[PDB]
Amino acid sequence: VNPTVFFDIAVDGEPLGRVSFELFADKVPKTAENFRALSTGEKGFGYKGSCFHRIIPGFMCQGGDFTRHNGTGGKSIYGEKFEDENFILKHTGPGILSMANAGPNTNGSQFFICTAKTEWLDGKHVVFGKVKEGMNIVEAMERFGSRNGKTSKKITIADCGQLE
Repeated sequence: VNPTVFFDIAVDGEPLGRVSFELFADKVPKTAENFRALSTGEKGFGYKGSCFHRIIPGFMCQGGDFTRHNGTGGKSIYGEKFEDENFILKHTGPGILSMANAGPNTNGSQFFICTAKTEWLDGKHVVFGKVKEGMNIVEAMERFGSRNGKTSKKITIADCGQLE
C-alpha cells in the first residue's frame, strides 16, 4: 500500500537512468504524501525539471529545490513549511530518503538520498522513504559531485511520477 515513485535522471541533458523509491506512508503519511504529490506534479508544481544541486561523494545527493535551483528555495504542498512528522525511521545506510530542512519544523520540498550510513542526522531530519530500484543510478550521480558539493555536470530530474 506504500506508494512508489520514480525519477528519470539526466546528466547534461543525456539520459542516465531511473531511480524508484518506496515512500513510507504507513509511518510518515504527511511527509510521504508531500513527496508523492511533488513527484506527480498534480498540484501544478513539483520536481519535474529540477536539479540535484548538492552532491557529496560518500555522503548524500540533495535535490528538490525546484524554485531557486540552488538550495535556497522549494516549497511543500501545504502552503507553508511543515512540521517534523516523527523520527521513527533512522538513517541506516545507502538509499535512505530524508527531508532537508532549515532547523526544527521547516520541511519544504528539498530532500536528500544517503549514499552511506549517516546516523548523526537521526532526530534532525525526517526519514520517509528508501530507494527501491536504481541505487546504481544514484551511485553514478554521486561521481559528478565534489568535496564542497558542487556538481561537475548538471544532474536533472528529466521526468518523474508515480508507479504501480
